[PDB]
Amino acid sequence: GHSMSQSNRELVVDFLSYKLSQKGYSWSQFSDVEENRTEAPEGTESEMETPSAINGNPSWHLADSPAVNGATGHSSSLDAREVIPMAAVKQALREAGDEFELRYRRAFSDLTSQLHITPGTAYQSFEQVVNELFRDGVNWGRIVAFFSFGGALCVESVDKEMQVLVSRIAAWMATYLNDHLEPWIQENGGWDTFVELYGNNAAAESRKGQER
Repeated sequence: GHSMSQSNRELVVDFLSYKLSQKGYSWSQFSDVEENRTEAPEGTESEMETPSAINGNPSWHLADSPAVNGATGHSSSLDAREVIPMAAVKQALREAGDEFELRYRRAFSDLTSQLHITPGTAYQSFEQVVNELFRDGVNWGRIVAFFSFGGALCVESVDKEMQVLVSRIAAWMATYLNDHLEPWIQENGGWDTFVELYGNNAAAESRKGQER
């Protein structure tokens, strides 16, 4: 975030436009300008608190090594799950979204037992999808699933030729996320921590996120 960029109002839309850009795009190229908006300013939220204490990514998943290779080149970091661009608002969402995207390809995932594409595509649908993410407020597990519960489904409707779910969900999510979910995530450490704890298990893995 910078001041009026809205990393949350840009992340939610990025996950949707990304899941569709895979092979189901329809609105992401049509116009891509559903009112950028620009509500009142906010605090700042530059990085977090310790910008000088976030270096040395984990091995990959199951850290089980003497910790000694020769860190001195991007070739040692590769393009695997160990990159540090800045915030990873796309890299982290791409990893969690790719796993649910290929799994939701079945068109019969938990999305149908958690939504079933109710006839109330209006606020009735957005109210249900958001209510499930709001059940815990900002759970690092629910936030990740919600992105696919409202963004992976949008891929199915776009293929059926409707634009009523992707346009409602993308317009509703970007509205609710900006409504009062923007500061709530940056304050409760929503996706921001989800990438740190899941992108730094060797550091602590949600073990020292309440001591410093």
